[PDB]
Amino acid sequence: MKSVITTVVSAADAAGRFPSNSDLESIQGNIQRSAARLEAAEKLAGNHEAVVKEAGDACFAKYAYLKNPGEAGENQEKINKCYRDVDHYMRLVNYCLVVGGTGPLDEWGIAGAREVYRTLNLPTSAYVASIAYTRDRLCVPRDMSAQAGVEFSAYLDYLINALS
Amino acid sequence: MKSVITTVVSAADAAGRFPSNSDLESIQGNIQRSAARLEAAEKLAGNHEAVVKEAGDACFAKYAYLKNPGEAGENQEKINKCYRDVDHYMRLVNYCLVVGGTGPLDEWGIAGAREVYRTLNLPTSAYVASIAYTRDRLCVPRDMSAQAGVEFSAYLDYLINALS
Amino acid sequence: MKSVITTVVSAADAAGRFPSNSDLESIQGNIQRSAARLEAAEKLAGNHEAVVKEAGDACFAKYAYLKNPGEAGENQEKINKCYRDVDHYMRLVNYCLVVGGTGPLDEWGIAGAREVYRTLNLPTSAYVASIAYTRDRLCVPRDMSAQAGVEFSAYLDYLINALS
Amino acid sequence: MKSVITTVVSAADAAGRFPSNSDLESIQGNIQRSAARLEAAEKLAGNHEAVVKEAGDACFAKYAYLKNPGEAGENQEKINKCYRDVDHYMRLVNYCLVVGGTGPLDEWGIAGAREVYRTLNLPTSAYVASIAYTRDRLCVPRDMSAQAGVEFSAYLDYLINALS
Amino acid sequence: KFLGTLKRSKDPSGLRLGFYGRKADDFMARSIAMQAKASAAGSGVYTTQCSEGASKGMAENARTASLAKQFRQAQRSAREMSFDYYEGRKYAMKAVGHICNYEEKIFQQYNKTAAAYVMGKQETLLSCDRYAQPANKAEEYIQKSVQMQMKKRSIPYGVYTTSCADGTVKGMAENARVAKESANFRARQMSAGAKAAARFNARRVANDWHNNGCNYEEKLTSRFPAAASSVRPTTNRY
Amino acid sequence: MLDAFSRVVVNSDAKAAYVGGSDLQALKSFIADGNKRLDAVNSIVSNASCMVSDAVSGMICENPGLISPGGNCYTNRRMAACLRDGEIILRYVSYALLAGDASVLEDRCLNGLKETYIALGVPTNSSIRAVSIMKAQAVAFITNTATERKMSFAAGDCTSLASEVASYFDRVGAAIS
Amino acid sequence: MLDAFSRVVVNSDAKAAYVGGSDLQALKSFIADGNKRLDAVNSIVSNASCMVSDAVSGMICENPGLISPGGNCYTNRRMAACLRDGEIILRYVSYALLAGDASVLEDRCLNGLKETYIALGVPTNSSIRAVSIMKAQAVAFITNTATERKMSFAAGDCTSLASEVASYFDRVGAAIS
Ligand SMILES: C=CC1=C(C)[C@@H](Cc2[nH]c(/C=C3N=C(/C=C4\NC(=O)[C@H](C)[C@H]4CC)C(C)=C\3CCC(=O)O)c(CCC(=O)O)c2C)NC1=O
Ligand SMILES: C=CC1=C(C)[C@@H](Cc2[nH]c(/C=C3N=C(/C=C4\NC(=O)[C@H](C)[C@H]4CC)C(C)=C\3CCC(=O)O)c(CCC(=O)O)c2C)NC1=O
Ligand SMILES: C=CC1=C(C)[C@@H](Cc2[nH]c(/C=C3N=C(/C=C4\NC(=O)[C@H](C)[C@H]4CC)C(C)=C\3CCC(=O)O)c(CCC(=O)O)c2C)NC1=O
Ligand SMILES: C=CC1=C(C)[C@@H](Cc2[nH]c(/C=C3N=C(/C=C4\NC(=O)[C@H](C)[C@H]4CC)C(C)=C\3CCC(=O)O)c(CCC(=O)O)c2C)NC1=O
Ligand SMILES: C=CC1=C(C)[C@@H](Cc2[nH]c(/C=C3N=C(/C=C4\NC(=O)[C@H](C)[C@H]4CC)C(C)=C\3CCC(=O)O)c(CCC(=O)O)c2C)NC1=O
Ligand SMILES: C=CC1=C(C)[C@@H](Cc2[nH]c(/C=C3N=C(/C=C4\NC(=O)[C@H](C)[C@H]4CC)C(C)=C\3CCC(=O)O)c(CCC(=O)O)c2C)NC1=O
Ligand SMILES: C=CC1=C(C)[C@@H](Cc2[nH]c(/C=C3N=C(/C=C4\NC(=O)[C@H](C)[C@H]4CC)C(C)=C\3CCC(=O)O)c(CCC(=O)O)c2C)NC1=O
Ligand SMILES: C=CC1=C(C)[C@@H](Cc2[nH]c(/C=C3N=C(/C=C4\NC(=O)[C@H](C)[C@H]4CC)C(C)=C\3CCC(=O)O)c(CCC(=O)O)c2C)NC1=O
Ligand SMILES: C=CC1=C(C)[C@@H](Cc2[nH]c(/C=C3N=C(/C=C4\NC(=O)[C@H](C)[C@H]4CC)C(C)=C\3CCC(=O)O)c(CCC(=O)O)c2C)NC1=O
Ligand SMILES: C=CC1=C(C)[C@@H](Cc2[nH]c(/C=C3N=C(/C=C4\NC(=O)[C@H](C)[C@H]4CC)C(C)=C\3CCC(=O)O)c(CCC(=O)O)c2C)NC1=O
Ligand SMILES: C=CC1=C(C)[C@@H](Cc2[nH]c(/C=C3N=C(/C=C4\NC(=O)[C@H](C)[C@H]4CC)C(C)=C\3CCC(=O)O)c(CCC(=O)O)c2C)NC1=O
Ligand SMILES: C=CC1=C(C)[C@@H](Cc2[nH]c(/C=C3N=C(/C=C4\NC(=O)[C@H](C)[C@H]4CC)C(C)=C\3CCC(=O)O)c(CCC(=O)O)c2C)NC1=O
Ligand SMILES: C=CC1=C(C)[C@@H](Cc2[nH]c(/C=C3N=C(/C=C4\NC(=O)[C@H](C)[C@H]4CC)C(C)=C\3CCC(=O)O)c(CCC(=O)O)c2C)NC1=O
Ligand SMILES: CCC1=C(C)[C@@H](CC2=N/C(=C\c3[nH]c(C[C@@H]4NC(=O)C(C)=C4CC)c(C)c3CCC(=O)O)C(CCC(=O)O)=C2C)NC1=O
Repeated sequence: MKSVITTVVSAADAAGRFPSNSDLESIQGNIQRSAARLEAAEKLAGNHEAVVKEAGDACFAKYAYLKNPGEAGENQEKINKCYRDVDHYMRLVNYCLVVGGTGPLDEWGIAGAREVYRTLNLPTSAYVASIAYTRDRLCVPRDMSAQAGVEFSAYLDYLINALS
Repeated sequence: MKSVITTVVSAADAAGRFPSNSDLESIQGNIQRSAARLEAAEKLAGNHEAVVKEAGDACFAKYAYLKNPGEAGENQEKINKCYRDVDHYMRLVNYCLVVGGTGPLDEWGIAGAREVYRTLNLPTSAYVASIAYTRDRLCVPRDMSAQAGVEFSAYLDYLINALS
Repeated sequence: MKSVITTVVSAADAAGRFPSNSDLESIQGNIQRSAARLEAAEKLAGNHEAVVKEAGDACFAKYAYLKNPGEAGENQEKINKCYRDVDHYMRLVNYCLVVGGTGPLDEWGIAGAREVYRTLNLPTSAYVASIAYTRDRLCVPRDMSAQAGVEFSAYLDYLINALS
Repeated sequence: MKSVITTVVSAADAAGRFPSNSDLESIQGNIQRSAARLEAAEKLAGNHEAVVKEAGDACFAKYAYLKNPGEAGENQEKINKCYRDVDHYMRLVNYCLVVGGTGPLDEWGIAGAREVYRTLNLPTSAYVASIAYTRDRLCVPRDMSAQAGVEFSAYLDYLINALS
Repeated sequence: KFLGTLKRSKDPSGLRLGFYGRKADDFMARSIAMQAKASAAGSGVYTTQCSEGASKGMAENARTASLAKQFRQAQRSAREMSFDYYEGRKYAMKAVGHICNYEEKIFQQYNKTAAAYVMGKQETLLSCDRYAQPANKAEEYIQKSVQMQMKKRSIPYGVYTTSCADGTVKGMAENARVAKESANFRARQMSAGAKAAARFNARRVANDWHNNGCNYEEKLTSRFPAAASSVRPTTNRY
Repeated sequence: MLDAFSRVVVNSDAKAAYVGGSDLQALKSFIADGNKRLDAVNSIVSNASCMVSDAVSGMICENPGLISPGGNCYTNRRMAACLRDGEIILRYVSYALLAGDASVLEDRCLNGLKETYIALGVPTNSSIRAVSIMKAQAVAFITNTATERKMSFAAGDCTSLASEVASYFDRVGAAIS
Repeated sequence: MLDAFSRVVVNSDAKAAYVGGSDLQALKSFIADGNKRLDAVNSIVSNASCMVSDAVSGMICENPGLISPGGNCYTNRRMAACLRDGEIILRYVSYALLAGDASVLEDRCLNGLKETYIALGVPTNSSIRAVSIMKAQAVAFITNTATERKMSFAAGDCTSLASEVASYFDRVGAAIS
């Protein structure tokens, strides 16, 4: 769990020091952020399913070979398991979008990405090509402005960064 | 050095993680406190010497025994060494008052306070009684308001906290 | 516990060696000092209370500021707590005076002298000025001679040494 | 090097403590044993060679098989190397006899006794049977009394103890 | 050869290999240590694993005590210095188990890289004495026996040798004691996730590094892993 | 870890009162025979190697059930382990002897020990047999009451010194039980 | 780590010959003033806190260039570090004093030390100034030749004892140089 407070009070913890005016100033940036960094949660609280179904077939468009035999996404039930897999991804992006860190990602999104796509033959290239196609859908029209829309990008991008 | 950035980028350092949207929100609180937390520097940039000379003789008033033989502040040159010693203290308070931490205190003010008053027989009680008398001189009249005057208190008080 | 035997048998212990004619010669010096080093116990087994009440007001004489407000020894009950505090000190001196070490001091007198006078604002200068005034009361008249009177000094002095 | 001072000042060293009245009493027993514990040096400063040549042939008497082929002490040059080997032994006994320890033994006599008689096939039984025959030659007639003669025994005996 | 530049008596340490390689070695050892410190804090938190201090003094006194211990490594005899280089090669090859033909020829060209690697690997693989938690009363006893056995390296024949000098003021003596059981309490403090894996980490470390055989005594290690964790048989002279 | 001088001083902290001039006279009775104790414990380290060599040979001769397979001293490594477990008793009781005080036992060896011996399946009766050998080794060695060992000391009493060491192996046989 | 008794015994191993009855008479001359040495070194630990308090105050008063920024004792942590680097000298030379033998210096402190001081940029002249303070502190303290400190001992000579300690700080000023 990777919030700013999880950093700074564990810093004074492993210091053993007093919680002095070292750690106090850390929270108010996240507090000031509460006007910006968590306002990108409601835009996909309106679009839960309506972004992963248009990203996943785009991934299947650039990777049409997935539906062959000898692949992962061969038939439609593996297509549903694709459509929930990316759902879990930007789900956790919307999770870390309200914490002050990537704690839900760093415990549940990208930690342990080593063999789950290696042994199961899932292309992490296909995952990042699906979720990077979600990234250019950020614009000041029909979202809120770049005061708040950019933290979505700032949280999906680390998912790219440790997936790819 | 104990600024909020020294916490959060060393957090991602000892993480080894990417500088994701965990550490980004930390700075803007210090940035918004550039309207408040460092505006208490100019009030003793007007009163450099004019507060320690009225605090130190107040310490000598509540502790008149200091000027005896067999003490520390016996004669006037030890009184000058008193008047520079507290000068160093609220000097470092005005230092940490512009950093986002108590880094100058935690390296230079209160770290290593163990034997410098133990072997040299200096009463740390007299030090905190001198500098607590500086604390009630904060008021919205003739300072700026408690948006900015309180961070002075918030930085001298940790000096009390590790001195006493 | 810091007797000579606590040194030498723990030496052969952490050696794992046999208790050879290394450790044998250690005890007989303490045995010969049973004629000298513990004969300074009865002189304050006659003067239990009769030395701390004349040392403590002498400390209050050189430090008359103690009875002010804002101090430790403000009123008479803190004066009684002073008079038992130094009682504990030369009590433990008379304790280590019969052990062959400063074991009662090194566990109970001066170990942990770090914050008990720092946070409680007690001047350790006042403690050593009280107990050094007890030191020049050693003389061959009305004590026994310097065969035995000097071990009192040799045990209060380490109390000075780690208190001051 | 295993003197009493090598114990007690290294004790305060690995303590990091002050050289207090813990370590002071250690030396005066060795100082009082300068009347006793090193007076057994001159009795074989008169008998250097005159004890090892009568111990070694006694070892050869109880072990006459040594002079056979297939042994260590087969011919006379190995007999000379026997006669210097035990010379080194009670030489080092006379060395540790003046130090306050078995430092010359514990570095040079019995430390490293593991393979020097194992690989070289030397019977350590024959060594201790040679040097135990030197032990009953201690008597108050024609030595000094058991105030001083016993420390010889007290230093050859540890040579038995780690050789055998 | 009168008045030759070379001197018969002085003090080489061995391993010198030129001046420029000394700035190389400590820096390789530094980033190996950073790689080790990126594991137990290795997600973003600073766990009670590292635990620099406990109070006012216990922060900055653990500084100068560690700097003291680093100095005590510097002022050793050429005998033990050479011996430390010699054991460091043979132990650093017993680190990953594989003869990595590049990363073996690092650690036999280099030693404080090797020493730092062995230490930092023993810290993330929590197989250490300061992470042991013996539940059995039989386990604490044998843990004690191994601890007593270790002193035989420090104390060869009866004297303490400045290898457990542990801080050199009146105060520096007492602070090491409280800093001991501050961390020794934190051995039973962290989580059920960790410190159940320590019992398996000493099962990864002591069974194969130091004791290749002794199956009747290797079954003691698999019986009592807390005693097998506190065996500490790398010769740090401590 | 603690000695006979400070044995009374933890009791004197237990009252929080001053030590007398009378309570430390027991230290004088302890203190006159100090040179007796040093005439004794050198004989405790006289033939301590022969003492333990005597001990496990004299323990194994009435019970060679340990030399049976599965018996605890069949294997020579188990035999040397038995020697190692035995020699520290000769260490620890004489640390207490020169202490005049039984403090080195309970903090260095006694705790967690019979728990290991039942964890290792060590027969405790063999160990109490070996330590009871030692209890009569020691009182014979402090006197000249040995068969060939004549450690001639300054003449007189060591029954105070014999009762001291006899007050030490009892706790050894107790704590391993 | 090594003492005055065994100082001659490494030399006696250096010949591989027996110690005499004559060569150990220097130990008797060392040994008669042993109680003198203990009447001395208690005064070395008499006001050792005041000694070092005197030492760095009396070193900083002729050279307050260390109180300048960048000067080695400007920072109070550097000042306490100076106290720490100073107090171990008072430890180590008196370890050698009670040794009667300069062995604790070269194995515990002297080696690798000026290399650290030039590695840390420590001014060596300030340290030789502080240790030369100590060399005259010690001979004043073993006598009653102090201003207010009257450590009255059994009367007579300690110039043997003064030449002993004066034969100790010289190696301290030498090895840090
Ligand atoms: C909490 C967070 C969380 C996640 C991040 C995901 C991660 C995840 N994905 C799968 C499992 C899967 N994930 C996919 C998805 C895909 N395969 C591909 O080749 C494409 C790249 C992509 C579709 C576009 C598929 C097809 C499976 C089933 C294949 C398999 O694992 O056997 C499984 C195991 C379940 C199973 O085997 O079916 C898990 C844990 N699930 C979670 O619960
Ligand atoms: C960078 C930060 C910084 C500080 C915090 C101070 C801390 C500090 N104070 C003193 C030194 C001193 N400080 C005092 C002050 C006092 N003594 C008392 O008993 C009263 C409580 C108080 C006066 C009211 C005195 C009298 C001395 C000189 C006494 C001495 O240290 O010998 C010294 C050593 C210099 C000297 O010995 O003179 C240092 C480093 N100085 C610094 O450079
Ligand atoms: C076993 C050993 C042992 C000791 C060494 C002492 C140490 C000691 N002193 C005090 C406590 C005290 N000690 C003093 C004494 C003095 N204060 C001063 O400023 C003067 C220097 C001096 C009188 C001359 C006073 C006034 C208190 C009470 C103040 C306080 O601690 O709140 C306390 C806590 C009890 C309390 O808070 O009242 C303890 C443990 N007591 C012991 O049991
Ligand atoms: C500084 C301390 C010191 C010592 C303790 C001795 C120890 C010692 N002994 C021998 C060497 C020897 N020591 C002996 C002696 C004996 N062999 C026996 O079987 C009998 C028990 C005994 C004669 C009674 C013999 C015969 C050799 C030569 C055999 C050999 O080592 O090859 C050697 C090697 C030299 C050589 O090989 O010749 C050394 C170091 N020497 C020392 O310098
Ligand atoms: C500058 C060079 C240099 C190094 C690489 C490292 C050494 C090193 N290797 C690994 C990590 C590893 N090290 C190996 C070892 C090897 N891999 C093989 O296939 C070879 C057979 C063998 C020698 C290269 C393996 C297989 C891993 C991954 C699994 C593991 O963590 O052990 C780790 C843990 C960090 C990680 O998991 O990546 C470290 C510190 N130190 C250094 O100073
Ligand atoms: C994530 C990586 C990581 C580490 C490896 C440790 C490294 C480490 N160890 C210690 C401090 C210590 N570390 C050890 C551990 C050992 N000493 C040895 O000789 C063995 C090799 C080893 C285990 C038996 C011990 C015994 C101490 C205390 C004394 C000392 O410093 O040596 C300290 C000082 C702070 C403290 O722990 O109290 C640090 C940072 N910390 C970390 O965060
Ligand atoms: C570290 C300090 C220390 C002790 C407190 C004692 C206690 C003790 N004994 C053993 C372990 C043992 N101790 C014995 C000894 C005996 N079993 C018997 O039945 C006889 C009564 C007796 C011999 C006369 C045996 C046989 C083992 C097990 C060795 C084995 O079976 O391989 C161990 C495990 C490893 C070790 O030897 O250290 C310990 C801690 N021994 C020690 O070394
Ligand atoms: C609590 C866990 C625990 C262990 C697993 C063992 C492991 C062990 N045994 C020995 C002790 C020994 N170790 C060996 C080595 C071996 N003996 C053999 O039968 C094999 C050939 C090889 C197996 C590794 C030998 C021969 C000794 C006895 C001599 C010696 O001390 O080196 C040592 C060196 C310290 C010592 O005991 O002196 C260690 C660490 N001991 C323990 O206390
Ligand atoms: C069951 C098989 C069995 C044995 C192996 C022997 C061993 C043995 N010896 C003694 C008895 C003793 N053992 C010693 C010890 C020694 N005596 C010496 O002459 C040496 C210096 C030293 C090592 C041998 C002493 C001094 C006594 C008492 C009197 C005596 O016999 O000397 C005892 C009784 C314990 C006691 O009284 O102290 C036993 C069991 N006897 C047996 O019944
Ligand atoms: C550090 C080394 C060291 C020693 C080796 C001894 C040496 C020694 N032993 C005794 C003296 C003695 N030792 C004994 C002991 C015994 N007598 C016997 O007949 C039994 C064999 C044995 C029982 C254990 C007795 C009885 C005395 C005489 C003391 C007395 O009778 O009061 C004395 C006389 C001083 C005195 O006791 O007051 C001395 C110097 N002392 C030491 O300081
Ligand atoms: C530059 C500023 C300056 C000072 C701060 C004082 C400090 C001071 N005192 C002494 C000189 C001394 N200082 C001591 C030390 C002490 N004497 C005592 O009575 C106490 C027990 C103990 C702590 C104060 C002793 C014993 C002497 C020599 C004789 C004496 O004056 O007592 C010296 C000379 C060094 C020496 O001779 O040893 C100096 C510089 N003098 C100065 O010129
Ligand atoms: C471990 C045993 C030990 C030593 C052998 C000495 C030597 C020594 N000095 C320093 C380190 C130092 N020593 C000094 C002391 C001085 N510099 C000066 O210019 C003056 C001459 C003198 C004070 C009077 C200073 C100022 C530092 C560096 C501290 C710093 O700058 O932060 C260090 C590094 C860390 C440490 O303090 O341990 C060591 C090992 N000090 C020790 O603690
Ligand atoms: C373990 C604790 C312990 C002590 C504290 C001393 C206590 C002590 N000091 C001296 C005795 C003495 N001490 C001194 C020393 C001095 N005299 C002076 O006038 C100077 C002030 C000072 C110089 C340093 C002298 C000169 C003697 C007399 C010895 C003689 O003259 O031969 C004696 C007499 C015995 C003797 O010296 O032979 C004793 C018991 N001894 C100890 O065993
Ligand atoms: C070389 C002898 C030596 C040390 C070691 C350190 C020890 C140390 N760390 C500290 C304090 C501290 N501790 C941590 C966390 C800590 N840092 C990490 O890299 C990891 C993995 C950690 C878990 C324990 C941080 C981030 C700081 C503040 C910055 C720092 O001082 O390192 C503090 C002082 C308290 C403070 O700074 O406020 C000290 C003394 N200092 C020394 O002089």
